[PDB]
Amino acid sequence: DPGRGAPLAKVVFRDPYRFKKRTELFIAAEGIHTGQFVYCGKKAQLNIG
Amino acid sequence: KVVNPLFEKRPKNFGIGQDIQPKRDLTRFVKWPRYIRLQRQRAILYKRLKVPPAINQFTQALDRQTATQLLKLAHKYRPETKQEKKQRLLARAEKKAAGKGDVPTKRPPVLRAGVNTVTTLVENKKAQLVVIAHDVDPIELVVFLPALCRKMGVPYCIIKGKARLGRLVHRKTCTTVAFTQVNSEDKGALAKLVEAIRTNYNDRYDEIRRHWGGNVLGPKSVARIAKLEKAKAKELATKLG
Amino acid sequence: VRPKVLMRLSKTKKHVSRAYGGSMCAKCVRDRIKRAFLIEEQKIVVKVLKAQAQSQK
Amino acid sequence: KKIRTSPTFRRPKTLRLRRQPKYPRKSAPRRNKLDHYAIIKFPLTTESAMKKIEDNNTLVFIVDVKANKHQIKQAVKKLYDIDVAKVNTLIRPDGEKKAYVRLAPDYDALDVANKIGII
RNA sequence: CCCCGAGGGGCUCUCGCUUCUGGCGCCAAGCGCCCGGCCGCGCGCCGGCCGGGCGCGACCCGCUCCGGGGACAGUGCCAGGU
RNA sequence: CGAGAGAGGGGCCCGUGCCUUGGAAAGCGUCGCGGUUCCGGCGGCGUCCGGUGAGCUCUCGCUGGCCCUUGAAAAUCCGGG
RNA sequence: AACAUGGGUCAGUCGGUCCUGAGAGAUGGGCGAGCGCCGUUCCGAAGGGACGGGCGAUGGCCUCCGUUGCCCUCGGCCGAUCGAAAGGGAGUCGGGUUCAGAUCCCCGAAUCCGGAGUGGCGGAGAUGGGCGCCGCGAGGCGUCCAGUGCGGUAACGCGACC
Repeated sequence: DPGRGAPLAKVVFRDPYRFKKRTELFIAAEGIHTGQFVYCGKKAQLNIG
Repeated sequence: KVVNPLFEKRPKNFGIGQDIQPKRDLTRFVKWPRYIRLQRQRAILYKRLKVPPAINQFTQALDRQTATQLLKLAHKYRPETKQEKKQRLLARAEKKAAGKGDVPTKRPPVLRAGVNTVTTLVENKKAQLVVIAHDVDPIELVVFLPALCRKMGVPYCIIKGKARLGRLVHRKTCTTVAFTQVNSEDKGALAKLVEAIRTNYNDRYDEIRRHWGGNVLGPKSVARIAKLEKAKAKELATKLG
Repeated sequence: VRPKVLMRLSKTKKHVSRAYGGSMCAKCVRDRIKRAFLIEEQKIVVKVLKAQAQSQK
Repeated sequence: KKIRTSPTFRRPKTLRLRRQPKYPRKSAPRRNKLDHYAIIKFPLTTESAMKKIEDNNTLVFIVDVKANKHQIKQAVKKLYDIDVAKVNTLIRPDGEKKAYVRLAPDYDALDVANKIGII
């Protein structure tokens, strides 16, 4: 991300109301990589990022 | 719906991430337009605060069937509408040459619609029954009226809808109507409904004017307080006291 | 070619003869199309196996 | 019924009408301010024009600055009853649209010219 | 767990049970109720021929979109200090 | 470079270079004759064979180095499911 | 290069127009005595579109195709508009010609897009497989059934391939 040393992670999510994908940009937590599956929500148990 | 060796259910399982949820009728969440939001908010406000006594009197309206007898009574008494006015007057002009009818001649008792006229004849005590539409745009139009009827003992009732009183003439709405006198043959039928009305709206002016309204807390907070009331009722006598 | 040229180029010239291809790169044309199977079929079968496991406590 | 599928309230699509004017807003047709004779003002005669006539079988007219190539073509063809192969124009630094009109191959420019009047 | 007779009642949490894989997921399946046109009958909601609706599948009820503060931020006018 | 080295047998991408279609009739350089003037006038013979290169200029491609800089957007057109 | 009188600038293919950048700037809303200013998705009922089904109204030849209104059914308004002769932006080259104009005029040889919804022509779709009978044969008679491409193990090819 120009003018910031904390590189962004661009993530593809399936949109659970239609047939499409939403692509967000989080602040990449240290140690995550391409090809990881990131779990987001209330019941996603402890993992990095 | 017959036995075909190939027909197959393909059952769906919703749930988060299993298969995308299906479109369903939403009416609780939609971003309504501004005016609709306004109507909702006002209607809710009128419960969520306390209306004054002179406003809360406007919510103990009549029983539907009683109002139906009132209206069926009126529909034999409605004033002359258009295309009736003209024909009666023209026939009366022609009766002038026959000396049997003009514009000046007896009209049987009819309705009195406008607020000014109704209040005039109430304060002259020439009214035997008064009806009042309950939903009037500025409530100050007829906030005072029930008190006037209480002062002069004139029977009065609070009906639903200004539209019905409008239909009682050719016009679209009429704030009040009033019977001053009626045909004797219908006087008794009047008087029975008159007694039914005055039993509930006049003799208890004390409780009516003492009444308060609204102040009804929304269901969300109702349940939210019900939690703690259930908790305290359940676990009371917690100490050996 | 320039992407605006495609309005006249022959159909056949603009894509491989394979299915699910012509929108890949050589490494995709081969390994993405293999991967789309070596993942897919294994996963569906393992879903069947774990469904039988859910039925068999 | 089908009362909802989306949370976004969207304006209804009412029924719209068409003008049924009581009085026509103006009075009457405004005739063409250019029939054919205003598109074709006058021919041109210079050495660098009769060279075109006797070599390239082409006519050289001068037209009102607002006159399309299509309009010039049709108006000259209707005037002289002469079919036109093609037309190219330009705006001389004066302000007239000089119009070179390549006649069709079937007509003799030296014949139609002295028909029209030019030398 | 309190109960059992092999049926199950009463009591608490529960849940949409989506995690090994840089895949796959839409524009409904099924069932239930309805009837429209054709032939074999002219008794046709009889069979066989053609073509569609609703309901369930996707529960009901409701006063604010859901959360966060809150009678304080704040704005308006005066008042002292800087 | 065991996630397949070398080794053979292939597929594609670019393709301005060369052949031919354009095409010698055109262009050019020479000898000449008329129109002798205006001629896109008409006749001849030619436009042949090799080399060179850390040269220069374009252009095409492979591979690197740099950053606490990472390097425009849409109109448009297209592939697959 | 002055003075006076005459003459000269030819484009689907060369650029502008087309789009967006840093910005600029409208109505919803707001502020403002006020000309106006603030603001660009923020306080907005922001889609005038359509494959298609049904009904009507039609035009031919309402054969069966074309047109319109009506009824559904589907859509993110996910923000008017302008802003680049150096950015992105399909398509023209050689010879010849003038007192001045050439990728424009002339000669020759190509191109891109849009048209033909009356398919203008040919080619592909795709033209058979199994059957019993008159036949050396050939095909034949009637049956039925399949036909929204082919080839190579692969990269991908062949002229198109709903």
